[PDB]
This record gives sequence, C-alpha cells and structure tokens, in this order.
Amino acid sequence: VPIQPVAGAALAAPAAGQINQIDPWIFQNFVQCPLGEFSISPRNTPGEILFDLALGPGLNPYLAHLSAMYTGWVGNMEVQLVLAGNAFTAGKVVVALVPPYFPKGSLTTAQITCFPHVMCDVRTLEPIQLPLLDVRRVLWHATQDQEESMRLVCMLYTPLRTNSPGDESFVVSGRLLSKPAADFNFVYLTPPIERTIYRMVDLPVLQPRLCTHARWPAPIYGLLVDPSLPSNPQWQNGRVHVDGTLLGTTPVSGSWVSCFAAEAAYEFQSGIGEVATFTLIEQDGSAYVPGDRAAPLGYPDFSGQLEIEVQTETTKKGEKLKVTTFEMILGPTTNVDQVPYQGRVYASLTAAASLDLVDGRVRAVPRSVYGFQDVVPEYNDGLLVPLAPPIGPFLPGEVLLRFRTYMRQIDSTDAAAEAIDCALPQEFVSWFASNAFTVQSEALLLRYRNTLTGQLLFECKLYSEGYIALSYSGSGPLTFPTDGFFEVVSWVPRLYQLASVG
Amino acid sequence: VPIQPVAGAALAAPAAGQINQIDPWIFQNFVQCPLGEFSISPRNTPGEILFDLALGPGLNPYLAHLSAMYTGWVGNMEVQLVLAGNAFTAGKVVVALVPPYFPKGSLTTAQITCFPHVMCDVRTLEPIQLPLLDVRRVLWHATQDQEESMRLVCMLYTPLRTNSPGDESFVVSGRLLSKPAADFNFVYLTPPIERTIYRMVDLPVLQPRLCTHARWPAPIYGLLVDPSLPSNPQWQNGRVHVDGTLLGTTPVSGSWVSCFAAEAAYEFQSGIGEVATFTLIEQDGSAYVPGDRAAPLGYPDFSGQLEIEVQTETTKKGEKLKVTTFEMILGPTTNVDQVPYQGRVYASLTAAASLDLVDGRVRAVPRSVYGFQDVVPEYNDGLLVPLAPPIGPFLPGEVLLRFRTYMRQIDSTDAAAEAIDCALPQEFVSWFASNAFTVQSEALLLRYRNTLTGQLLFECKLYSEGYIALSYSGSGPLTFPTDGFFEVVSWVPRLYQLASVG
Amino acid sequence: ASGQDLVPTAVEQAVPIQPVAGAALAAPAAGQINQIDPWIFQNFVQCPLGEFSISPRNTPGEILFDLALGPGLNPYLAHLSAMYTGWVGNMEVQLVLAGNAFTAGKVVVALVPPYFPKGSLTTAQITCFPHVMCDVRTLEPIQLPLLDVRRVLWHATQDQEESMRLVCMLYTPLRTNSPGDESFVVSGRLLSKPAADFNFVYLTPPIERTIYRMVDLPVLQPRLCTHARWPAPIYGLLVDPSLPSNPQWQNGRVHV
Amino acid sequence: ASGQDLVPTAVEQAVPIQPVAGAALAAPAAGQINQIDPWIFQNFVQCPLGEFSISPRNTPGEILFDLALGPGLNPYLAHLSAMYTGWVGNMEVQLVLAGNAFTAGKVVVALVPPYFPKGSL
Repeated sequence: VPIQPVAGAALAAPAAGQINQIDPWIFQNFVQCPLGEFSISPRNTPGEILFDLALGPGLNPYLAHLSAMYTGWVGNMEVQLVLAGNAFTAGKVVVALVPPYFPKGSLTTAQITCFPHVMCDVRTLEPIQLPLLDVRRVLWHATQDQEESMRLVCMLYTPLRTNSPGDESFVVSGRLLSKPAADFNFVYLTPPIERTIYRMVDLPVLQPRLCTHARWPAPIYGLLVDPSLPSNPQWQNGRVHVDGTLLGTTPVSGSWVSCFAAEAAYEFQSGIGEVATFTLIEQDGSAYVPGDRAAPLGYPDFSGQLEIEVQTETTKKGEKLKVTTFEMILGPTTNVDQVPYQGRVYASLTAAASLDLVDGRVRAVPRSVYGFQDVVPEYNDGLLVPLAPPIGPFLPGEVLLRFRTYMRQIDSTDAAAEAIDCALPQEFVSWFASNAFTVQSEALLLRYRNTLTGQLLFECKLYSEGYIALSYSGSGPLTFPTDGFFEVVSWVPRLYQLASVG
Repeated sequence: VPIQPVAGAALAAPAAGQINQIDPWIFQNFVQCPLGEFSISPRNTPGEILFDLALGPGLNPYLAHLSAMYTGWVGNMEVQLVLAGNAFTAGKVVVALVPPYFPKGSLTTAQITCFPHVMCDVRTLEPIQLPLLDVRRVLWHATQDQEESMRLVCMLYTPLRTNSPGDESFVVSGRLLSKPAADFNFVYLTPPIERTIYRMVDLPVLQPRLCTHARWPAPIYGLLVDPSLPSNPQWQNGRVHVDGTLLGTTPVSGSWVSCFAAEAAYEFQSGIGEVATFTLIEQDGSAYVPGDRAAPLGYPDFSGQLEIEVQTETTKKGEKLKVTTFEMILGPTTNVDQVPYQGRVYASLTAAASLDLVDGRVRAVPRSVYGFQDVVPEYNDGLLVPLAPPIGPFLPGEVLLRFRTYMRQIDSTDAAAEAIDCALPQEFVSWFASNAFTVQSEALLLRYRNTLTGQLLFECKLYSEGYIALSYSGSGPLTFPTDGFFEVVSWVPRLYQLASVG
Repeated sequence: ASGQDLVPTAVEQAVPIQPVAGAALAAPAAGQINQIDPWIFQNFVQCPLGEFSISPRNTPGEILFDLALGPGLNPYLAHLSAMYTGWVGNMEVQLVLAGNAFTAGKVVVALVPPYFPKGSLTTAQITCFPHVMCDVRTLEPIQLPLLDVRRVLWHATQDQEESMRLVCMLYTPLRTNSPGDESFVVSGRLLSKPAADFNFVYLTPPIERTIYRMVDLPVLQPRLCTHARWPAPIYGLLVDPSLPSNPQWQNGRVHV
Repeated sequence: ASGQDLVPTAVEQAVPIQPVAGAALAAPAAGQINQIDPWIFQNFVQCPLGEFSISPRNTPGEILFDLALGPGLNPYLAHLSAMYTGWVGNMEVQLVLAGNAFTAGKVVVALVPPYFPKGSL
C-alpha cells in the first residue's frame, strides 16, 4: 500500500499538554469492530459496500471505553481482515483506504482500486494485515466530536463464483479485527464525562409486561406479530428514534398518551344542543403553535368515537367536581369541524336535560371508544398535515412485532373486538429520549432473553427509526411470552439476515 | 505509621494471567474521593466518624472508570488529607488505618489511636501524606464484587476549640485526595461490562413537567414544598430505593398506578342492591400471594371514594363494551368489608334500574374521588399490614419537596380542594428499578438546573430511601418552575448541610 | 518573608502537564514575523476579568472565575488583539489572595482542557484536571501557568478560540476565626502576563468593534443625563430598599 | 515546624533521674521467657485514664491526673495483663496539650516515688 508516513503522534505531542499511554496489552489483541461484519453471497453483483469503517476509538470496546476520560487522541490503527472461505471459491475483494473529506455519493468498481488499496482474495489462507493511519488536518482529533477521519471502504471485485449446495447459498462471511499500533496514544486527561458519543445503547431490564403502553394508558398484555396485518402502518404515538428525537405526537410520559389539555367552552343548548369546544394547548402548562407535531403532544391518534372524562367547575347542583361522558368523534366522519392541528376539537356533551356547565382549563383523559380502526384520525378537516412518516422499508423476510393492549369499549356486537399495537413502548421512548444515544448504524440487534431460564426466545433488529423487526416467514399470528428483557449485541447494518422464528 | 510492607503487586503477578499498567499521568494527580468531605464544627463532641473510606478503584473517577474493563486489581493507594484551617484553631484529629475484617459496631476515642494511625492537627500547614496499602487475604481483589479491604477511619481527637465570629460557626472543612501509588495495577482485561458497581447514578434529562406522576395518572403540574404539611408522610406509591428495590405497592409503569386488575362478580340486587366483588390478582396476568406488598402492585393508596371504570361483557341491551361509575370506598369508613390485602374489594355498582352484568377478568382504571385525605387506606379490615416505612429522619432544617398533580373529583363545596404529592416520579422509579445502581452513601446531592438559562434553582439531597429533601427554613408554601433537569454531583453523607432556599 | 506571617508563605505544588511548544508551530503558517514587545513581558498586569471576592456565604461547589486563555487577560494583549488575527498562547497568571491570619479555606485552580463541556464543574472534579489547591491566607502571589493544548496552529482572535481554561472553585468555604462582626470577604485580584512564547500570527487593520475590548461608560456627569423613562433631567441618584427591588418597568433598560 | 506557630514548639527539660535497669532483674526470678510483641512497641496508644480537661475554673493547687505506673496505661498491656501475673515497668508517655495561641498557663508533671503518701501534693 503506497502511503509512506513518517510520524503520527510526535507531531501533536508539542501542543497536547500531556500524551498518555494505554498499556502494552491492549496493543496485542485483535478485537473486532462493531459494524464491519460482511457476507459475500454469490448472488451479489459486484460493486457494493461491504463496510465503510472510519478511524477512531470507536473501533475497539477498549478504546471507546477509555476514551471517555481523555480529551482526544492521535495515532494509527491496524486491521486484520479475516474471511471464512476455504478453497474452490474464487473471487477477489479490495480494501480501499479512502481519505478524510471524500464525499460519499457513489463508489463504483473503477473507483475502489484507485486509492492506496489492497486487493485481497476470498481464497486467502493467512489473515490480511492492513494499516489505518490517520491523515490528519489538525494536530489531535477530539474525542467528543465525530470528525472526518480516514475510512476503510471494502468492496467486492470480480465477484464470488463458487459452487453452492442445496438450500444453503455459500456466503463468504468476513470480519474485521482492529488493534491500535504503537503510534496510538490519547491526549489530555479530562475525567468527568458521563454521556459519551461512544456509549452503547442499553435497553433496560424492565419486563415487557411491567411496562406502560405508548399508545393507550394500559399495561402491555401481549407481544405478538401478524403477517396478515399491514406491515407498514403509520403510527403517531410511540414513534421515537434511538437518537432521542421524538416523532409526531409522542410524549415522554405514560400518563400523557391519548389525552389532551385544553381551554373549554360550553355554549349551545337549543333543543338538540349538547356540544363543547376545546381549544387545545399542551399538557404541562404551555401554548400550542402548529408546527410539525400534527397535534399537541399525546393527542389520541386513532379513528373512533372516544369518550373522555373532564373536570367541571359546575355552579349549580353539585360542587366543582363532576365527570361526564363527552363523546368525541376522532374518526373520519367529519360531522363537526374536528381539527386538532389548529387546536379546536368538538365534543358532544351528554344525554342530559338541558345544560349546567362552566368553562375553564381542562384535561381530558380517555375511557372508551366506539369502533376502533388502525387508520390515522383527521387532524385538519380531512386535509393533509405534517405527520411522522410510516414505518420504513423492511428486509422482505421481516415483519414488525407489536405490543398488544386492549381498550375497553362499547361494541354490543362482539367481545374484545380490537387490540392496540405499538413498537418500543413508553418505558423505551422515555429511555431513548432521556439518554439520547449517538447511533452508528441504522439497525441494532437485540436478543429476547427470558429471566428465570435464560432461553433465547428470539433475536430481533431495532431500526433507528424506532421500531423492532422480526424475521417470521409465515402468514399466521404468533405471540411471545412477555417476561424477557431485551438486550443489545451490536450495531448491525441495514441488510442483515437475522435467523428465523419458528 | 508502623506497617512495614514489602510487596503488593509482585505477590499476585504469578496467578493473574496479565497485570496491566494504567499510564504515568494518573499516578501524579490528587483527585478527591467521592465521600470523604468532612467539616469539624466546634459544636461537635469528640469521637465521631468524619469519614470511613475503603480501598478500591472507587476512590478516583479514573480508577472507577478504567476498572470496568479489567477483572480485578492489586496495589496501594495514597492519601493527601487537606484541612481548611489557618492558625488560632487548635485541636488534633487522627487518621486511623483500620484493617479489613474489623467490625463496625463502635469506635470510641480510645479505639482510634490504637491502630497504625497518624495524629495530625487542624493547625497544620502542609498537606498530610498517608499510605493506604491493601492488606490482602487473597492474591488479587476482584473489581465486580465489593470486598473487605483496608479502610481509613478518621476521627477528631482533643476537639476543635476556636474563636467563632457572629452567626458563622467556624467549621474546619477537610478533604481527602486519593492517588494510586506505583504498586497499583489492574489484572486480566475483560472488555464487556456495561453495568458496574462503580457507575454513578445519573437521573435523566427528562423535564419534571414532561414526566408522569407516580401516585396518580396525571402529568406533574407543580413542584413545591410545604413546612405546614406533615414532613413525615407514609406513602405507598412512588416509593423506591436508589438500589432499584421497590417499596410497597409501586409498579414500574405509569399506567398501572392507582389501578387494579381482578376477577369480578356481580351478584346482589334485591331492592337496594348494586354491589360487585373484585378478587384481586395482578395487572400483567399473574396471581396474588399476600406477602409484603400490602396490596397488589399499583393499588390506589389514599383514602377516598374512588369511582372506577370497568370493562363489562354485558349480555342484554348492548355489546360487550359499556363502562360505568363503580363507587368504591377506599377510605377509613368500613361499611363493606374492604380488604385488598387478601385481595377482595367491594364496589357499589350504579344508580341503576335493577341489574344486567356478567363477571370476568376486569381492569379498573380510576376517574374521580369524593374527598381526598393523605392517610393510608385500610388494607385489611382496619388491622395492620406490612407497609413500606414512613419517609425517614431528616436533618432538622430540611423538608421533603413534593410533586403536585391535581385529581378530578366531586366536591360541590369548593373547586380544586386537593392535590396529590409524591417524591421521585414514575420516570425516576422506572429509571432506578431498571438501572439498579450500587449505592455508596445514604444521601446523594443534586442540583436543580434549568435548561435555557442554566440558573441553579436549588440544590437538594436525594436520600437512598428514595425521597428528595430540601433545606427550606420557613413555614410557608413555595413552588419551583418545572423545567429543570436534576443532575447529580456526589454521594454526600447523611448529615450534610445543603445551603438554603430563599 | 517580608511581613510577619502566621500564614503559608509558599505554594509550589508542581502542576502535572507537559509544556506545550507554541509559536514554533504557527511561525511557518503565518506569512509574517511578529514580535510583541520585550517589555510587555516581565510586567505582571491585571486582567480585565476575574476580580473575585470570596465570601462566607458561598457553597464549596461554586465557581469564582472561569478564564478562557486568550489575549483578553491583559490590557496590552487585548489592545494589540484589535489589530491582529490569531494568537498562540502561554501565560503566567498570579492569583493575589488576601485575608488575615484569621481566615481559613482553600481554593482549587484547574487547567480544564478546551474540549470539555461548560456545564457541571463539581467539587469532585479536582483529581481529574491538572490542579493546584491554594490556601486563602497565603502571602506570596501564586504564580501558575496557563498554557494551550490545541489541535490547530493558532486560535483566531474572534469567536473561534475554543481554548484552555482556568476554573477556580472554593474548595473549603471561608470560615473566619475573628471574635467580631467584621466582614472578612476575601477580595482577590489576579493578574497575568504573557510568557516568552506568546505572539500574534497575522496583522489585520484595527476595526474597534472587536470582542474583549475595553468597555467604557460616557464621561458626562450623572445630572447631565436625560432620564430614560420620563423626559426630565435626573434629579438625584439614590438607593432605597423599602421600594420593591424587582421592578417590571419596560423603558430605560438595555443589555450591555 | 508543621503548622504556623506562635507557641512553644519544643520542650526537653532533662528530667533528673537515673535510668532504672528493669527486666534484667526479674528474668532469673520468673521461670519463663516472655516477650510481648515488637509492634505493641513503637505505637503510641491512648491510656484508658487521664483524659484531662484543664479549665479556667481551677485553682493552681489542683491535680489533673495521677497515673500509677502499670499495664493499665494501654489497651494492649491491660489486655495482656488479664493473663499474666507480674510485670516490670517502663513507659514513654506523651501528653498532648492543645489550646490556641490565645491561652496561657503551665502544668507540672512529677515522677513521684512509690513510697510517698497519697495525701497533700
């Protein structure tokens, strides 16, 4: 590889304050990078990204762990590329060594082998040693800011042409193994850092039956998946990123969901009467400016006829405490002008005599629906509205698992006619929006691990748009016991093949 | 100091696998221990614990941070004792060096100066160097198990006799500053450890207005403190430890609180009628065995007349969906046999014609009370019951701050007659019971820090029985704006003097 | 050993940081030669910041000053930095702590690095940073370095520094031993000089709108002024605690 | 010379008594060999007696403490003396006097001999 460096730590050692050794035992293990696990299948046309792995302390667990107490780092990493292919499987693969500040728009096959690359092979026997020496623009990189460093871009080249057996296509699975060289050493030691850009997402050890639902205030009763239900829903509560940035109407509260706070108005009673006008604000004493939330925070996002309690400061025949039914059409039937996007909802009062009600600041908890459908409510007059996007593209063998609760409703036709679905419940939404992790990949592997037996129930990938997918080939419903704590393994890439669910 | 050691790392270096250096810059800073900050006031009779600081990597932030990637450690620490006292303040103080496996039952003044101690003085000018060399019983200590190591016990001796000015008693504030010696080095490097016994409690960056209340399903509206209210309440929801061990009826859910799941029975209608019997179980499909929880998880813990919704599978005149009032006396008035401890509650049905109801598994969300009192409900017939203990002893200048919500109720006498109080809301209960920290002290300092200005609103200590205290000298109510994220500083001891609140 | 002393006359605690080699790095970068003066050096001169009065009514987790390294630590270098762009930094900073032999208390300095968050600097963050703790009673001026640990060749003199800071925290708060009702609020004026290595890199014209210039108030009289709330001359400046001293009046107020 | 001092840092006034040669006398008497410990030595340790608080409300003919020489001057020797019969005595006793530079006053020690009446001192 033509690079020819001379120095990478003695350059920054003057203007560093203090440069710090690590220990001579971390410079001797090849411990694998978090997201460089590739698999060359023979049904892959050549010229695709196998991995794009930067420089940095986020290539070992040890450097990422120790780099939370320093202010930065210099020095050169080293890579052992290993491939799980014996003979009779020809086909090259190139590890190009792309510099910092090279744009990522396109990288075809005539572009890989134009860097100082190494053209290795699937048939190789010994592992492949390769330096990743940081071409700086500055003296030392900082460790709390992601920075344009040297990246290692691997791509197959004269692709894999091998003989495959029955029902098992021979993938050549390759791994990267990073190790800092003798040039790698951190700079000035700053001890207090609690939250870091190299921390791993953790997904706490709360049980999925002990956690609050993120779409309706009920404990989660089921944890199932349906290929017969639509695999691409457009939910607006329980949407989150792993970054912590919320999406849509989602509150960081289990008590705010499917509820709203407003200023009431009780006006009309002239023979048919019985209506109320709620001017929406916010559920923690704030205002309402219509931006991108499509509704105030925690507004009920489903089509039905929701009955809502209320706090009334009624003058005559009772104290300042009586609740009532308050039917409220959330559904597509626009009889009254239902618009939570301007923040004006209308609610029929009660089958009552005439009227005795007083306006004020109210907060309207829900209690029952009449007919549930999993479509979005009309937020503005039937017109469009800035929504959270639908749940993104899956691998075609995967469907999203969902977390069943059960509303209480009025049906008079059949019992338990509906159930409420979400992904990443409110104890994970309030987890992600409070820790605010820094993501590496777009997907994130999990293992569902029950407590008192340790049996791996399923593995599942948690996409960074905040939904958990699961590869179930089938067309029937199936459930899972709700006593397993979710636990991470690694930031797996987008097109990852998690095994199966039987 | 008479100890006379010879070696403390070369003993364990044979049976270690690999011993690991740290770097030569961590062995040069005196960075202070987490819980050794003492203050000798002149109104302190001699013979009291100033600090009892063990050995271990939990004496620096750097050793506690780096010790999460090793399997253990050996070696000797070193202590710089500094005191903030100039001349004219005589009075000695002894740092005794107590061995491992010495019982902590009593340590009088004739017991301190009977170890290999150092008898230093308040009037000293240079700081006080002192070794803390680990008297092992084993080869290397492990780093994931707390272990009986050498402890440094400081105690005053011929006490402080100084001249004090007006309204400021001259405390001699002393600090300990730990640093590992050249003998300190870790052993075999095990990289993956996420949760550690040396991790610091963190208290996430959720706003107190965006968090769900832990006693009633409503968003927190106020954050106030009252010296006129009783400073020692006995709450049963929202009780937690920093350890993660829950106390009483507290669920790890915002939706389970003040609610219960049961098997219903609808029997009696004979002229006055209108009663239902709920046999309690659990709110996530479990049983109920009466142990120490005093009620099922999330049972409403307050005295009143709670009206609760229900899901009814009614045969005639409607579908399997209609909700109703269900008055239920939680209060001290034992008309019907109210007992959630055996799991049998009774609820008057409805001012209804006669009866049409069908038994089944129900879950009874609350909607309104008639008269709120902050006393515990009768859990078993008026008899006693294994309860969570009342909120523990404060420093006499401190009262617990509390988190206001507002129920909706029936009063017909006055509006907003009551408000609901808790400490550590459900987004901190579900935080502590999911991280499950390891505690060092009994108290834990916080700083209330508003977001868009950074103004320190108050400092407050979070006791390890799970309640936040606040030193407000006064007799009037005062509130705080609910937009400040709580942030920790250190594990302060029990008898700590946080400043004031004006 | 000048005065008669029941106080610590000497602090030299050997702050553990490698000496940075500034101004031999940015000499090939800039296309100029720029000495400053050999008499702006060897002259300790008070910074236009950081005059800190420690009081007994201060918690020990409280910050006295937080000086970012820059030319805004002398009148001289803040005067020259109106011309130039860029500088390469070293300083010798002397704290002048005062207060009688009847005071007490410590205070930690901390050379906190540039890329550290400007949020919580608690009491327990003294072992992490290269620090020197200092008694309040001390008689000599406390000299200590203030060097830069930077990733660039020079820091641009407008809002582009992100450089190394001195954080002082009172580590043990000021209890006095005097048997009187006397205010022992220890007033300290620290003062900095550039080292033998501070220089400016490139020479731009002075614009007078510069950051950290010497603020000044108009020298007229206070009775020669128009009242900013009613059109009348000021008939008297005064104080009165009996009036409500958190007023909500709108006109007459301006951020400086 | 540790702290800053307006106080007498040193007292060494050369108490005039011949050094007694104990424990080479009672070694032929007892029929045993009995060392104690070489680490009970070189460790100054508080006696279970004599903690004296001088006050301004004290006449100058008043006694602060009267320690008889014995093994009841350490926790160690009073613990070992539950086993043994007999001892041969020497001690180094350190008084720890305190009080600021604003105090005054003297205090005399006195090695009063054994066969002296326990009345008027």
